[PDB]
Amino acid sequence: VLTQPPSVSGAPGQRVTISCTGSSSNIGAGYDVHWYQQLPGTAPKLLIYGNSNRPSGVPDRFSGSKSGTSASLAITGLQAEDEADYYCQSYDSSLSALYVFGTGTKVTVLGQPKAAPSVTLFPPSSEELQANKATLVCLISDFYPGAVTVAWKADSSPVKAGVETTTPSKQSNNKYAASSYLSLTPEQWKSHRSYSCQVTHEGSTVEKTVAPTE
Amino acid sequence: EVQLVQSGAEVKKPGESLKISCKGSGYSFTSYWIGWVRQMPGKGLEWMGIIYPGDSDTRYSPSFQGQVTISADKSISTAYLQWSSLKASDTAMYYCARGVAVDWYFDLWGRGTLVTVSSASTKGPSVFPLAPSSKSTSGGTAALGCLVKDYFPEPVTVSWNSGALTSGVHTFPAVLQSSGLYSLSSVVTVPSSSLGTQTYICNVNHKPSNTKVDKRVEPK
Repeated sequence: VLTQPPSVSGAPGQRVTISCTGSSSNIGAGYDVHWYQQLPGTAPKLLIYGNSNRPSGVPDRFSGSKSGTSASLAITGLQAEDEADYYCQSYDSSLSALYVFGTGTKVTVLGQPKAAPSVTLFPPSSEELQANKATLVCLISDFYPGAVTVAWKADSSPVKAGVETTTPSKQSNNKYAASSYLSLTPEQWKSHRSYSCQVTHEGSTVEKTVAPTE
Repeated sequence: EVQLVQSGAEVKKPGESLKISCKGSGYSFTSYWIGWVRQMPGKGLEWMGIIYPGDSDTRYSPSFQGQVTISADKSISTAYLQWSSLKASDTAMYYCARGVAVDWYFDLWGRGTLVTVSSASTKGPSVFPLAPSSKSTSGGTAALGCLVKDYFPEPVTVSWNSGALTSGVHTFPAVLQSSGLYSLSSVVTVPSSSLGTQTYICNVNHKPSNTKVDKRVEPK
Protein backbone atom coordinates (compact mmCIF):
# COMPACT_ATOMS: atom_id res chain seq x y z
CA VAL A 1 0.00 0.00 0.00
CA LEU A 2 2.99 2.28 0.75
CA THR A 3 5.88 1.46 -1.60
CA GLN A 4 9.45 2.52 -0.77
CA PRO A 5 12.80 1.90 -2.46
CA PRO A 6 14.21 -1.25 -0.85
CA SER A 7 17.67 0.39 -0.67
CA VAL A 8 19.19 3.89 -0.82
CA SER A 9 22.92 4.66 -0.70
CA GLY A 10 25.36 7.56 -0.51
CA ALA A 11 28.76 8.99 0.53
CA PRO A 12 29.20 11.02 3.75
CA GLY A 13 28.19 14.65 3.37
CA GLN A 14 26.04 13.81 0.33
CA ARG A 15 22.28 14.30 0.01
CA VAL A 16 19.86 11.39 -0.49
CA THR A 17 16.07 11.13 -0.64
CA ILE A 18 13.74 8.22 0.16
CA SER A 19 10.47 7.91 -1.76
CA CYS A 20 7.10 6.81 -0.32
CA THR A 21 4.41 6.18 -2.95
CA GLY A 22 0.78 5.50 -2.05
CA SER A 23 -2.60 5.44 -3.80
CA SER A 24 -5.54 7.85 -3.88
CA SER A 25 -7.01 6.37 -0.69
CA ASN A 26 -4.04 7.23 1.58
CA ILE A 27 -1.40 9.84 0.65
CA GLY A 28 -3.53 11.11 -2.24
CA ALA A 29 -6.36 11.72 0.24
CA GLY A 30 -4.38 14.46 2.01
CA TYR A 31 -3.70 12.22 5.03
CA ASP A 32 -0.46 13.00 6.86
CA VAL A 33 2.72 10.99 6.36
CA HIS A 34 5.14 10.10 9.17
CA TRP A 35 8.63 8.59 9.15
CA TYR A 36 10.45 6.22 11.50
CA GLN A 37 14.18 5.43 11.75
CA GLN A 38 15.32 1.99 12.94
CA LEU A 39 19.00 1.66 13.76
CA PRO A 40 20.42 -1.89 13.74
CA GLY A 41 19.37 -3.89 16.78
CA THR A 42 17.09 -1.13 18.11
CA ALA A 43 13.40 -0.35 18.22
CA PRO A 44 12.07 2.14 15.67
CA LYS A 45 11.97 5.80 16.64
CA LEU A 46 9.84 8.61 15.25
CA LEU A 47 11.82 10.81 12.83
CA ILE A 48 9.21 12.97 11.03
CA TYR A 49 5.58 13.71 11.98
CA GLY A 50 3.00 15.84 10.19
CA ASN A 51 4.63 15.35 6.76
CA SER A 52 7.33 17.83 7.65
CA ASN A 53 7.76 18.46 11.38
CA ARG A 54 10.63 17.12 13.49
CA PRO A 55 10.54 15.93 17.11
CA SER A 56 13.08 17.46 19.44
CA GLY A 57 16.44 15.71 19.21
CA VAL A 58 16.11 14.93 15.49
CA PRO A 59 18.82 16.66 13.44
CA ASP A 60 17.98 19.43 11.02
CA ARG A 61 19.49 17.40 8.14
CA PHE A 62 16.32 15.30 8.14
CA SER A 63 13.50 16.72 6.01
CA GLY A 64 10.09 15.56 4.82
CA SER A 65 7.63 16.58 2.11
CA LYS A 66 4.55 15.35 0.25
CA SER A 67 3.37 15.69 -3.35
CA GLY A 68 0.15 14.10 -4.60
CA THR A 69 0.22 10.34 -4.03
CA SER A 70 3.88 10.17 -2.95
CA ALA A 71 5.97 11.59 -0.11
CA SER A 72 9.71 11.73 0.46
CA LEU A 73 12.29 11.94 3.24
CA ALA A 74 15.52 13.88 2.70
CA ILE A 75 18.84 13.41 4.49
CA THR A 76 21.30 16.22 3.73
CA GLY A 77 24.84 15.77 4.94
CA LEU A 78 24.61 12.03 5.47
CA GLN A 79 26.99 10.90 8.08
CA ALA A 80 27.81 7.42 9.33
CA GLU A 81 25.15 7.49 12.07
CA ASP A 82 22.34 7.60 9.50
CA GLU A 83 23.00 4.05 8.25
CA ALA A 84 19.65 2.48 9.20
CA ASP A 85 16.21 1.40 7.98
CA TYR A 86 13.52 4.00 7.34
CA TYR A 87 9.76 3.39 7.23
CA CYS A 88 7.08 5.79 6.08
CA GLN A 89 3.61 5.53 7.60
CA SER A 90 0.17 7.01 7.01
CA TYR A 91 -3.55 6.11 7.06
CA ASP A 92 -5.73 4.48 4.41
CA SER A 93 -9.50 5.00 4.43
CA SER A 94 -10.51 2.06 2.24
CA LEU A 95 -8.57 -0.63 4.13
CA SER A 96 -9.89 0.54 7.55
CA ALA A 97 -6.24 0.87 8.59
CA LEU A 98 -5.45 3.65 11.09
CA TYR A 99 -1.77 2.93 10.39
CA VAL A 100 -0.21 1.71 7.15
CA PHE A 101 3.55 1.13 7.17
CA GLY A 102 5.87 1.53 4.23
CA THR A 103 7.85 -1.33 2.73
CA GLY A 104 11.07 0.00 4.26
CA THR A 105 14.41 1.34 3.03
CA LYS A 106 17.93 0.36 4.08
CA VAL A 107 20.23 3.39 3.95
CA THR A 108 23.95 2.57 3.66
CA VAL A 109 26.71 5.17 3.92
CA LEU A 110 29.16 4.24 1.12
CA GLY A 111 32.07 6.20 2.54
CA GLN A 112 34.65 3.43 2.91
CA PRO A 113 37.49 2.03 0.76
CA LYS A 114 37.30 -1.41 -0.76
CA ALA A 115 38.83 -4.13 1.45
CA ALA A 116 39.65 -7.68 0.39
CA PRO A 117 38.32 -10.49 2.61
CA SER A 118 40.46 -12.49 4.97
CA VAL A 119 39.34 -16.17 4.90
CA THR A 120 39.95 -18.72 7.67
CA LEU A 121 38.89 -22.35 7.34
CA PHE A 122 38.82 -24.59 10.43
CA PRO A 123 38.42 -28.38 10.10
CA PRO A 124 36.30 -30.37 12.58
CA SER A 125 37.74 -30.61 16.07
CA SER A 126 38.45 -34.14 17.20
CA GLU A 127 36.03 -33.34 20.06
CA GLU A 128 33.11 -32.95 17.65
CA LEU A 129 34.19 -36.03 15.65
CA GLN A 130 33.91 -37.98 18.89
CA ALA A 131 30.35 -36.62 19.09
CA ASN A 132 29.83 -38.23 15.65
CA LYS A 133 29.54 -34.89 13.82
CA ALA A 134 31.85 -32.90 11.56
CA THR A 135 31.43 -29.17 10.89
CA LEU A 136 33.83 -27.17 8.74
CA VAL A 137 33.80 -23.47 9.69
CA CYS A 138 34.76 -20.88 7.04
CA LEU A 139 35.02 -17.33 8.44
CA ILE A 140 35.18 -14.35 6.07
CA SER A 141 36.31 -11.08 7.68
CA ASP A 142 37.44 -7.48 7.02
CA PHE A 143 35.77 -7.02 3.63
CA TYR A 144 33.95 -4.21 1.79
CA PRO A 145 31.59 -3.96 -0.07
CA GLY A 146 29.40 -6.47 1.76
CA ALA A 147 28.45 -8.82 -1.11
CA VAL A 148 30.30 -12.16 -1.10
CA THR A 149 29.73 -15.55 -2.71
CA VAL A 150 30.84 -18.68 -0.84
CA ALA A 151 31.29 -22.05 -2.55
CA TRP A 152 32.35 -25.33 -0.95
CA LYS A 153 34.29 -28.12 -2.67
CA ALA A 154 35.09 -31.74 -1.83
CA ASP A 155 38.06 -32.88 -3.96
CA SER A 156 37.39 -30.13 -6.53
CA SER A 157 33.69 -31.15 -6.81
CA PRO A 158 30.94 -28.71 -5.80
CA VAL A 159 29.02 -29.56 -2.62
CA LYS A 160 25.70 -27.81 -2.01
CA ALA A 161 24.07 -30.18 0.50
CA GLY A 162 24.56 -29.25 4.14
CA VAL A 163 25.80 -25.68 3.69
CA GLU A 164 24.58 -22.79 5.83
CA THR A 165 25.85 -19.23 5.39
CA THR A 166 25.17 -16.01 7.26
CA THR A 167 24.37 -12.72 5.62
CA PRO A 168 27.27 -10.26 5.98
CA SER A 169 26.99 -7.83 8.87
CA LYS A 170 29.43 -5.25 10.13
CA GLN A 171 32.37 -5.77 12.50
CA SER A 172 33.32 -3.19 15.11
CA ASN A 173 35.68 -1.58 12.53
CA ASN A 174 32.67 -0.97 10.20
CA LYS A 175 33.98 -3.54 7.70
CA TYR A 176 31.96 -6.70 6.95
CA ALA A 177 32.23 -10.29 8.10
CA ALA A 178 30.28 -13.44 7.23
CA SER A 179 30.46 -17.12 8.05
CA SER A 180 29.72 -20.39 6.28
CA TYR A 181 29.35 -23.91 7.68
CA LEU A 182 29.64 -27.30 6.00
CA SER A 183 28.03 -30.08 8.05
CA LEU A 184 29.30 -33.58 7.26
CA THR A 185 29.15 -36.98 8.85
CA PRO A 186 32.50 -38.29 10.09
CA GLU A 187 32.39 -40.86 7.25
CA GLN A 188 32.00 -38.13 4.61
CA TRP A 189 34.79 -36.09 6.19
CA LYS A 190 37.23 -39.03 6.00
CA SER A 191 36.13 -40.22 2.53
CA HIS A 192 37.74 -37.23 0.72
CA ARG A 193 41.32 -36.02 0.47
CA SER A 194 40.47 -32.33 0.84
CA TYR A 195 37.66 -29.84 1.37
CA SER A 196 37.72 -26.21 0.23
CA CYS A 197 35.96 -22.98 1.14
CA GLN A 198 36.01 -20.63 -1.89
CA VAL A 199 35.14 -16.97 -1.29
CA THR A 200 34.51 -14.65 -4.26
CA HIS A 201 34.53 -10.89 -3.64
CA GLU A 202 34.62 -8.20 -6.37
CA GLY A 203 36.13 -10.55 -8.94
CA SER A 204 38.86 -11.90 -6.66
CA THR A 205 38.73 -15.43 -5.26
CA VAL A 206 40.31 -16.93 -2.14
CA GLU A 207 40.33 -20.70 -1.60
CA LYS A 208 41.26 -22.22 1.77
CA THR A 209 41.63 -25.99 2.10
CA VAL A 210 41.62 -28.55 4.92
CA ALA A 211 42.22 -32.28 4.94
CA PRO A 212 41.34 -35.05 7.43
CA THR A 213 44.98 -36.22 7.39
CA GLU A 214 45.92 -32.95 9.16
CA GLU B 1 11.55 9.60 31.58
CA VAL B 2 8.59 8.49 29.50
CA GLN B 3 9.09 4.80 28.81
CA LEU B 4 7.16 1.79 27.51
CA VAL B 5 8.40 -1.27 29.40
CA GLN B 6 7.81 -4.61 27.68
CA SER B 7 7.89 -8.09 29.15
CA GLY B 8 10.77 -10.42 28.36
CA ALA B 9 11.48 -12.85 25.52
CA GLU B 10 9.17 -15.84 25.05
CA VAL B 11 9.80 -19.32 23.68
CA LYS B 12 6.70 -21.32 22.81
CA LYS B 13 5.58 -24.27 20.70
CA PRO B 14 2.83 -24.08 18.07
CA GLY B 15 -0.62 -24.21 19.64
CA GLU B 16 0.41 -22.69 22.94
CA SER B 17 -1.19 -19.53 24.35
CA LEU B 18 0.78 -16.41 25.12
CA LYS B 19 0.05 -13.02 26.59
CA ILE B 20 2.72 -10.31 26.52
CA SER B 21 2.59 -6.96 28.24
CA CYS B 22 3.52 -3.33 27.88
CA LYS B 23 3.65 -1.03 30.92
CA GLY B 24 3.55 2.72 30.46
CA SER B 25 5.95 4.60 32.71
CA GLY B 26 6.47 8.27 33.50
CA TYR B 27 3.17 9.54 32.03
CA SER B 28 -0.57 9.22 32.54
CA PHE B 29 -1.42 5.93 30.79
CA THR B 30 -5.01 6.94 29.92
CA SER B 31 -3.91 10.08 28.04
CA TYR B 32 -2.64 8.14 24.98
CA TRP B 33 -3.54 5.20 22.79
CA ILE B 34 -1.28 2.13 22.77
CA GLY B 35 -0.61 0.17 19.60
CA TRP B 36 1.07 -3.14 18.75
CA VAL B 37 3.47 -3.58 15.82
CA ARG B 38 4.93 -6.85 14.53
CA GLN B 39 8.33 -7.20 12.85
CA MET B 40 9.10 -10.69 11.58
CA PRO B 41 12.80 -11.65 11.13
CA GLY B 42 14.36 -9.55 8.39
CA LYS B 43 11.08 -7.99 7.30
CA GLY B 44 9.23 -4.72 7.82
CA LEU B 45 6.86 -3.18 10.36
CA GLU B 46 3.23 -4.33 10.42
CA TRP B 47 0.54 -2.57 12.45
CA MET B 48 -1.56 -5.05 14.44
CA GLY B 49 -3.98 -2.84 16.38
CA ILE B 50 -4.47 -0.05 18.89
CA ILE B 51 -6.39 0.45 22.15
CA TYR B 52 -7.44 3.41 24.27
CA PRO B 53 -6.79 2.43 27.92
CA GLY B 54 -9.43 4.90 29.11
CA ASP B 55 -12.39 2.87 27.78
CA SER B 56 -10.68 -0.13 26.09
CA ASP B 57 -11.86 1.07 22.72
CA THR B 58 -9.87 -1.31 20.49
CA ARG B 59 -9.26 -1.09 16.74
CA TYR B 60 -7.52 -3.88 14.83
CA SER B 61 -5.75 -4.08 11.51
CA PRO B 62 -7.82 -6.11 9.00
CA SER B 63 -4.97 -8.64 8.83
CA PHE B 64 -4.96 -9.30 12.58
CA GLN B 65 -8.68 -8.98 13.38
CA GLY B 66 -9.80 -12.21 15.02
CA GLN B 67 -6.16 -13.43 15.10
CA VAL B 68 -5.09 -11.71 18.34
CA THR B 69 -6.68 -9.95 21.30
CA ILE B 70 -5.47 -6.55 22.47
CA SER B 71 -6.61 -5.49 25.94
CA ALA B 72 -5.54 -3.07 28.66
CA ASP B 73 -5.60 -2.77 32.46
CA LYS B 74 -5.60 0.94 33.12
CA SER B 75 -5.34 0.49 36.93
CA ILE B 76 -1.77 -0.82 36.43
CA SER B 77 -0.86 1.16 33.29
CA THR B 78 -0.54 -2.02 31.22
CA ALA B 79 -1.71 -3.09 27.77
CA TYR B 80 -1.62 -6.66 26.53
CA LEU B 81 -1.28 -8.64 23.32
CA GLN B 82 -2.44 -12.24 23.45
CA TRP B 83 -2.77 -15.36 21.32
CA SER B 84 -4.79 -18.42 22.09
CA SER B 85 -2.94 -20.60 19.51
CA LEU B 86 0.55 -19.56 18.39
CA LYS B 87 1.78 -20.42 14.88
CA ALA B 88 5.43 -20.93 13.95
CA SER B 89 4.99 -17.88 11.68
CA ASP B 90 4.18 -15.75 14.76
CA THR B 91 7.97 -15.78 15.43
CA ALA B 92 8.71 -12.06 15.56
CA MET B 93 9.62 -8.97 17.52
CA TYR B 94 6.53 -7.25 18.89
CA TYR B 95 6.70 -3.55 19.67
CA CYS B 96 4.44 -1.63 22.01
CA ALA B 97 4.09 1.96 20.83
CA ARG B 98 2.27 5.03 22.17
CA GLY B 99 -0.06 6.69 19.68
CA VAL B 100 -1.29 10.25 19.44
CA ALA B 101 -4.89 10.40 18.28
CA VAL B 102 -6.27 11.91 15.05
CA ASP B 103 -2.71 12.50 13.82
CA TRP B 104 -2.26 8.73 14.26
CA TYR B 105 1.50 8.41 14.60
CA PHE B 106 3.59 6.60 17.24
CA ASP B 107 5.71 8.97 19.32
CA LEU B 108 7.15 6.48 21.83
CA TRP B 109 8.25 2.90 21.22
CA GLY B 110 8.96 0.03 23.58
CA ARG B 111 12.17 -1.95 23.18
CA GLY B 112 10.21 -4.91 21.82
CA THR B 113 9.46 -8.45 22.96
CA LEU B 114 10.95 -11.31 20.96
CA VAL B 115 8.61 -14.28 20.61
CA THR B 116 10.14 -17.50 19.25
CA VAL B 117 7.63 -20.16 18.19
CA SER B 118 9.04 -23.53 17.19
CA SER B 119 8.60 -27.24 17.73
CA ALA B 120 12.11 -27.27 19.22
CA SER B 121 12.61 -27.43 22.99
CA THR B 122 15.12 -25.32 24.90
CA LYS B 123 18.60 -26.83 24.58
CA GLY B 124 21.99 -25.54 25.66
CA PRO B 125 24.96 -25.55 23.27
CA SER B 126 27.89 -27.82 22.67
CA VAL B 127 31.05 -25.74 22.46
CA PHE B 128 33.98 -26.86 20.32
CA PRO B 129 37.43 -25.27 19.95
CA LEU B 130 38.45 -23.67 16.64
CA ALA B 131 42.09 -24.26 17.44
CA PRO B 132 44.85 -22.03 16.03
CA SER B 133 47.32 -23.58 13.60
CA SER B 134 49.57 -22.57 10.69
CA LYS B 135 46.35 -22.58 8.60
CA SER B 136 44.91 -19.67 10.66
CA THR B 137 48.26 -17.87 11.12
CA SER B 138 49.56 -15.15 8.83
CA GLY B 139 52.36 -12.72 9.63
CA GLY B 140 52.46 -12.84 13.41
CA THR B 141 48.68 -12.65 13.96
CA ALA B 142 46.67 -15.85 14.31
CA ALA B 143 42.95 -16.60 14.47
CA LEU B 144 41.32 -18.92 17.00
CA GLY B 145 37.71 -19.33 17.98
CA CYS B 146 35.00 -21.42 19.43
CA LEU B 147 32.07 -23.03 17.65
CA VAL B 148 28.74 -22.86 19.57
CA LYS B 149 26.67 -25.68 18.17
CA ASP B 150 22.98 -26.70 18.36
CA TYR B 151 21.35 -24.42 20.90
CA PHE B 152 17.76 -23.18 21.23
CA PRO B 153 16.57 -20.63 21.61
CA GLU B 154 18.49 -17.67 20.42
CA PRO B 155 20.57 -15.72 21.92
CA VAL B 156 23.92 -16.87 23.14
CA THR B 157 26.49 -14.29 24.17
CA VAL B 158 30.24 -14.95 23.99
CA SER B 159 33.06 -13.21 25.80
CA TRP B 160 36.80 -13.94 25.82
CA ASN B 161 38.89 -14.27 29.00
CA SER B 162 35.86 -13.11 31.01
CA GLY B 163 35.84 -9.75 29.19
CA ALA B 164 39.57 -8.95 29.41
CA LEU B 165 39.94 -9.79 25.69
CA THR B 166 37.81 -7.47 23.54
CA SER B 167 40.08 -6.24 20.74
CA GLY B 168 40.01 -8.41 17.61
CA VAL B 169 36.87 -10.28 18.72
CA HIS B 170 34.02 -10.85 16.30
CA THR B 171 31.01 -12.98 17.19
CA PHE B 172 28.95 -13.81 14.11
CA PRO B 173 25.16 -14.00 13.82
CA ALA B 174 23.65 -17.41 14.22
CA VAL B 175 22.71 -20.01 11.65
CA LEU B 176 19.35 -21.73 11.97
CA GLN B 177 19.64 -25.35 10.83
CA SER B 178 17.00 -27.81 9.66
CA SER B 179 17.00 -29.42 13.11
CA GLY B 180 15.46 -26.19 14.34
CA LEU B 181 18.65 -25.56 16.37
CA TYR B 182 21.00 -22.56 16.09
CA SER B 183 24.78 -22.46 15.68
CA LEU B 184 27.30 -19.64 15.75
CA SER B 185 31.02 -18.91 15.97
CA SER B 186 33.08 -16.36 17.85
CA VAL B 187 36.61 -15.54 16.67
CA VAL B 188 39.53 -13.44 17.90
CA THR B 189 42.80 -12.47 16.20
CA VAL B 190 45.73 -12.70 18.63
CA PRO B 191 49.54 -12.49 18.25
CA SER B 192 51.31 -15.69 17.19
CA SER B 193 54.00 -14.97 19.83
CA SER B 194 51.44 -15.63 22.57
CA LEU B 195 50.13 -19.08 21.63
CA GLY B 196 52.49 -20.89 23.97
CA THR B 197 52.20 -18.40 26.84
CA GLN B 198 48.77 -16.68 26.90
CA THR B 199 45.72 -18.78 27.75
CA TYR B 200 42.58 -18.13 25.69
CA ILE B 201 39.17 -19.10 27.10
CA CYS B 202 35.83 -18.35 25.51
CA ASN B 203 32.85 -17.87 27.85
CA VAL B 204 29.59 -18.99 26.21
CA ASN B 205 26.38 -17.83 27.94
CA HIS B 206 22.99 -19.32 27.06
CA LYS B 207 20.55 -17.76 29.50
CA PRO B 208 17.41 -19.44 28.01
CA SER B 209 18.75 -22.85 29.10
CA ASN B 210 20.54 -21.63 32.24
CA THR B 211 23.85 -22.82 30.74
CA LYS B 212 27.33 -21.30 30.82
CA VAL B 213 30.34 -22.99 29.22
CA ASP B 214 34.00 -22.02 29.46
CA LYS B 215 36.31 -23.60 26.89
CA ARG B 216 40.05 -23.03 26.73
CA VAL B 217 41.24 -22.94 23.10
CA GLU B 218 44.83 -24.28 22.53
CA PRO B 219 47.07 -24.85 19.49
CA LYS B 220 46.63 -28.29 17.94
